[PDB]
Amino acid sequence: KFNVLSLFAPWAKMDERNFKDQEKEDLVSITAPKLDDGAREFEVSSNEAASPYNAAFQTIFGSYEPGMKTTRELIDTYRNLMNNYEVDNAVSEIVSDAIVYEDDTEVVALNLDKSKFSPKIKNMMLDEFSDVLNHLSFQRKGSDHFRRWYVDSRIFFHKIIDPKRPKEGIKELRRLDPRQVQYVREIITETEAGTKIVKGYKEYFIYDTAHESYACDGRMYEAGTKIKIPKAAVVYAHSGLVDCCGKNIIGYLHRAVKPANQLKLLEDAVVIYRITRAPDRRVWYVDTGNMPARKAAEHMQHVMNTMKNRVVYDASTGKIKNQQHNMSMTEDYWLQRRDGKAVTEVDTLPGADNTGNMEDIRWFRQALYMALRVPLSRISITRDELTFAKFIRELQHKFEEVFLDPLKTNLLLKGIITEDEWNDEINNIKIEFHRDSYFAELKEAEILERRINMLTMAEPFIGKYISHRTAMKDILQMTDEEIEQEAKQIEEESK
Amino acid sequence: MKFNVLSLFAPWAKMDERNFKDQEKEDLVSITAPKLDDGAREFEVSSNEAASPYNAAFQTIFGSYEPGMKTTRELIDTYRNLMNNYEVDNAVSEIVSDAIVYEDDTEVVALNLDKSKFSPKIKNMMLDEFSDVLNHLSFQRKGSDHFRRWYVDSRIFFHKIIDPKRPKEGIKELRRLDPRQVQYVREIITETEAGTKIVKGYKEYFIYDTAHESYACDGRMYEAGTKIKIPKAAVVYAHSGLVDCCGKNIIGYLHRAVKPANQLKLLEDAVVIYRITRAPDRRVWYVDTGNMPARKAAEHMQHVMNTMKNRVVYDASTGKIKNQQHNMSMTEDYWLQRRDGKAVTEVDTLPGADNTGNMEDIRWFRQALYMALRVPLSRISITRDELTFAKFIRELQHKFEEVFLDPLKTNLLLKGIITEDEWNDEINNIKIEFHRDSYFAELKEAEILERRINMLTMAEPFIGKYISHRTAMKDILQMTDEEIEQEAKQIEEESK
Amino acid sequence: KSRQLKAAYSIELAQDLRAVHGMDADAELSGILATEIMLEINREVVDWINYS
Amino acid sequence: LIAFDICGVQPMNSPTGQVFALRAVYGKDPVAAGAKEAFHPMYGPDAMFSGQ
Amino acid sequence: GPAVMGMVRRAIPNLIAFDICGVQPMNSPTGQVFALRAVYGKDPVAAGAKEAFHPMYGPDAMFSGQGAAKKFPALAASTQTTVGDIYTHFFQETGTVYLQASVQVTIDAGATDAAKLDAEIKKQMEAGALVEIAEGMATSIAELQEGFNGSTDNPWNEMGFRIDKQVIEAKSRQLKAAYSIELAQDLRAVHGMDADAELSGILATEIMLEINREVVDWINYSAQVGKSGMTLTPGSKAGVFDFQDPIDIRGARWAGESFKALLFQIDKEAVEIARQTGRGEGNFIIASRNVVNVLASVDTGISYAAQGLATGFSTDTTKSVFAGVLGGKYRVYIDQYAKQDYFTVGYKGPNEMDAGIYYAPYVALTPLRGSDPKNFQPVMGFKTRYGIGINPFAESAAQAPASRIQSGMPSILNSLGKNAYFRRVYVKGI
Amino acid sequence: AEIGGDHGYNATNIAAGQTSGAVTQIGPAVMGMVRRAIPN
Repeated sequence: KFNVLSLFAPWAKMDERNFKDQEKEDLVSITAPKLDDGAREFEVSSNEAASPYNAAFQTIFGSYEPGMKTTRELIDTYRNLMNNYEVDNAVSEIVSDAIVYEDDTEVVALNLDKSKFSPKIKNMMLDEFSDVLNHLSFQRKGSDHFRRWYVDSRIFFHKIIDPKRPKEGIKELRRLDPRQVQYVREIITETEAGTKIVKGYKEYFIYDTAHESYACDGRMYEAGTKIKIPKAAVVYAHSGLVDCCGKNIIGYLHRAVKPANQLKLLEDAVVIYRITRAPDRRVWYVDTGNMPARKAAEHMQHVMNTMKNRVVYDASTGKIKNQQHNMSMTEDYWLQRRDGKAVTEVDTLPGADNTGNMEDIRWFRQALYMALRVPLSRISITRDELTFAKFIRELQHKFEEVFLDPLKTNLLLKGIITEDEWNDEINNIKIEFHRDSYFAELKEAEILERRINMLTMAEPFIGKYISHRTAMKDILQMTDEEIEQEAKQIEEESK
Repeated sequence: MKFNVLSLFAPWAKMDERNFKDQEKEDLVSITAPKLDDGAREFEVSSNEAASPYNAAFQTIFGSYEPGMKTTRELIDTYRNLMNNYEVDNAVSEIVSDAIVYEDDTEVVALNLDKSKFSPKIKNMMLDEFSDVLNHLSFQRKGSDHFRRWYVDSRIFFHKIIDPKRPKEGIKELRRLDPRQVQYVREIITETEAGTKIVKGYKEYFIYDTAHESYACDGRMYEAGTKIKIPKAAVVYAHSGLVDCCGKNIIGYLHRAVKPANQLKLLEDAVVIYRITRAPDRRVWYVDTGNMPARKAAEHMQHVMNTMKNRVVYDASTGKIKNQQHNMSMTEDYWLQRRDGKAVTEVDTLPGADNTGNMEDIRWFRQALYMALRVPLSRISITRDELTFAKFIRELQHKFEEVFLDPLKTNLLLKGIITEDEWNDEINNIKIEFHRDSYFAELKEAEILERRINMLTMAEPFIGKYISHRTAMKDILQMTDEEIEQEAKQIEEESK
Repeated sequence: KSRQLKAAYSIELAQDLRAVHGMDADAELSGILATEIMLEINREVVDWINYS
Repeated sequence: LIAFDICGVQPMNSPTGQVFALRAVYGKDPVAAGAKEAFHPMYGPDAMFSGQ
Repeated sequence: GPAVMGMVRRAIPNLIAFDICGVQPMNSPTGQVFALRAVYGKDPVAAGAKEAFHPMYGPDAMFSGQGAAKKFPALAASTQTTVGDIYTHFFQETGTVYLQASVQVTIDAGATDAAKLDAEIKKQMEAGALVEIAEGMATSIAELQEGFNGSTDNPWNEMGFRIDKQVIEAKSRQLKAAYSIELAQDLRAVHGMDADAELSGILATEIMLEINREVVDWINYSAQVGKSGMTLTPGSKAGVFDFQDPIDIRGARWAGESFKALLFQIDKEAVEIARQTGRGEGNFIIASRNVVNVLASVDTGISYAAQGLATGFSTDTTKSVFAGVLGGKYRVYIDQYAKQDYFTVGYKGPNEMDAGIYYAPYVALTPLRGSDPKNFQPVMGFKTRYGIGINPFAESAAQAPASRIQSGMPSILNSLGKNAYFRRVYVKGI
Repeated sequence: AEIGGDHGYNATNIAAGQTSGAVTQIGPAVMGMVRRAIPN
């Protein structure tokens, strides 16, 4: 091809190299897609005398595009769930715990405590990492980036390169708009009774242009075409959450969508029951029996436009509009009827009765609240708190790719580091982060108190049953080195 | 190998063929029922098989699929349908979390060769191979997902690979198989005087055969396609030993929760509609318009209908009543005219969404469900349920563990580090250990010690009379004699 | 407006094609028909452009 | 083939669907003999209509 | 439920599978087998070409020898021999024989068919008039072979071989059930039947039974008839073994000694088969249940005499069809559907291509399911395709086929009553 | 219809892969070959 989309020429080269590496792999005799999550794969089967990929093309084209449509419905819903009470806070609390940032604290930070080529590289990597965060304006908006990942289920960015001197002119990322990118995988290979090949898949992505106005959807249209761009150009990450099957990725709030809507529906039902029929209610009847409509209509008016009340509540000021004083001792009604029969009379209707016992609405509200992935302690430390800490850590960990990706990209292009080195280093180059230190300190303190309590009880037996070395490692949970260090420090302090 | 069918897997065919023949050589005979304890479906063949090539295998699959695995596929979909709901998925999360522990600055599931082996060099090779299995699976990051899927669908499967150019060092990354696509079987390759009880190497093969031509869920554009027959050696798998009353139609632990999972879902929705319905007002008008064709009567019906209809809604986006300004009247004045001589025209009201609960059955069922999902009752110190779940989990781990033992021996044996005979004698113990939550482990140990200290304290006044200190250490502190000497020796050192 | 085509083929043949060329060719028939229809449409569009 | 490269799609959700359009016209009569559009590209605007 | 007394149905008979024939699993239709025929006379493919090796024919003892120099006069009806000369004759069986004349006599001038001429020659041989003879070639002749020293017309006899082949094709068979919904529903309500599965069973069963029955019939169809020719007792009834006729039992009476007579003939027939195929003594017999009842009641080992109950070999056709092994030597199967009373014997080797009769499955028991929307009644059925064939050389009489190519499938011309691997015996008088 | 067709049971046509329908054949699989035993 002529690479008409010169926009990504350097990224295309990066994908070509990776694609070639896959072609040179021995990953054959594989019936499986070899995939777990992310980009949507399909049988674009080619490079064989059958050309079935044409059906695959036509399927994507002819059916454009329930994948992204569903994605929009889910995201739009996710936002609409977040818009209500409790969901709003659950998200906020989670986002805050995932990224805690305060005066003079630590940010997500690359911890290179594992073997590297040189300390010089360790510093280069950390400096680049800092710039990745600066590119993301992490210190100001890290929370927003995470929130979108959590809520919309995915985060993604466009990487920007020069392109004149692409390994040098490396620029900051452009956070991409949710619902605008389709991630895909193409099985471009075939063999005896179906492919059992490497299936490199390219794993590229396609950007759907859109220009919604006040539409709040692609009301008239989004913006025509979409551009196929090499995967090297996009940073992305997503939750480990899908529909029953496929690459039908969902957000963290998806699990709660059922009860979220049930609760809202129930709440609206409570309100409607309570407001409806609050006013007085009554229908006047008029006996116009054996009269033409031409006359009956006026005889009806003789009561209807005469016994009609004149009262409405002033909700700006709690007064009855134009009613002074405020209330009579009685409402005087009267009626004359043609005969001794209950035809021309007034029949009142049921009012806004009380029902709940708002226990059902509560049962659902409580189930929902917990369904938001939050502790039941909210509206010292228990198993749930520990669980949430693990949860938050995991969320941060999946999200983390958002830094590792642009990090390797820039480091590899500068080369600084090679691809082989990157692959050997990670493995583990984990990015650690600031956690709520208030609570962390409390945790550590309670653990220590317990350790002290155990030692205190042990005390009478130390010189007969439980030695020091043992007590320190078993009761106070000190390492061997820690034990020697504590002894040495004491010897110094003692002088 | 009568024909080189799917030569792609010839290395696996070689492994299975080898094993099949070795089984035939061995006197694995005089057995009444097929020697199959658990796992994949049974099928019988004639003496000297007379049931090959793979086309015969397809006969087996049809008979084993049409009335068989098709049901299994429904069960797999059911587990997903179960998990898709809340008050379900979280039980799984709790189980997965307990099953695989992830902690900072420590290890993850690891091979621990602390029992006799030929040499440390061999042990080190085994430890490296284990690590590569985890590396292949990115287990240290995705282990939770691998396990979760195993638990939830009651089965995990991974396709193994041999180069094959230089097959000696052939194991590379494992590939998870798509759920529902593959059936496994064990055929009885023998016949005698009505009811063979002799040796068969049972084939141990499997066939993949799905198509997106018929959807379980739309949006899918790839599948197995035709019937592909691959040797057992080619895969790694595990499942729980849970089956139905007959056959080999494997189910999960969560199967037990299907009943109440849906009873709860059903009750939840019933409750919602019970209360939502009739929340608005409700009224039916009856109009005495006779002696007219519908084309005329309709005018009179519209006269009333477009006058008495309170053409408003409740704005649920913003809590307001549409066009209702000012906010609320002190009354709603309605009117009707009658044409007959009797008070027949009227408007009836319907009873409304009142509240009759007593909303307690749903609570009972939810509790029953939560329990059904295999959870402790401590959830919405140390107790029996927690100890029980620690046991449930070590069994889940013990079974799951084959996911590592299998590719471990496979690559060790493939390279030649150890032999097959050695593996069988060595395990026994080639155990893989899972990390345990250090926080809770410390607490458990601390309580045990506290009790031990308290009992020692109580014994104290009688040590020089009735209870030797050696004995107290042995029974109260539960120490071995070597441990007692070690503590005495360390104390002597501390004192100096 | 609509379009439609059929395969109308022998099962026995498919059984043998698998044996002969490694081709079940049912997938092939599906691909052929699909290919032809989308191809026929593509041309249709081009001609409407030419016509208009 | 050239699948849709130079064409629109506007896929259906109903067979035999419908499209609409709106023309801006002048002279206070949406439908009239001799009626003209406010902005047709091949015809200049009537600068005197709003003027002398 | 007025005291339902359960129900009955017929049992399904067993099969002899392919225990006594080739199985040739196929992965394609229409396979092929070829063969090499050692041949001599300077043209491997020719009318009159002679094969170097054959189970029923003697070698040309003077081919590399004196026959290289000179032709020998042939024997023919009415001619007179000359004492001391050597005459040649190719017999219908026993092949090339060179006979020196001890006398000057004529041979059956009234002979017509070769069979009559062969018979008189055999008598002259028995009589000592004609004696088997061979010799090498005088060395003084050999000395100038290939035209040396001005000599002519002295080539050496040459040998070579001809490779040719035969092919097969698979024929098929299919059946449907064409059953109804209402019947199946009633059956569910009577016995708890699925009434599709039972039908599936029936159809698949019938197909398998037919195939196996077909193989047996092909065995009977191609087998040669025994108690004939070289295995014939001249005072016998030609192809049939009796118990009521002393000629077949060497005057026996007293079943303990009489029944053994059949075993004797069986060995003779099994041995002749080896003589016909060149591979080995027959190793399997299939016979009427009455024959087997006799075999199972006689001590088949070598002993003075002995008789008892039929306990030596399973005799039922209700559990199996395989009775057991006769003398530890032949696999005994029961022809559960024998039309009269008899028994076929034959030889099958360890080599799947060494069997005479071959079965070669390609497609089998493919189930089919659907329903006809006009009344929505179900349709179900099954399909099989395989093909069978015969051994090149099964006829054995001919040294080679026409045109270097033939169908490997049986036909009347190809094999009825001709197959070297099997022989028929009719049985009467039990 | 897309009938593969069949052979005429004519050995020539079988060997040559000639059929009556849409698809001709590559040719017959080799099932092996025969040589005769040598007399002892």
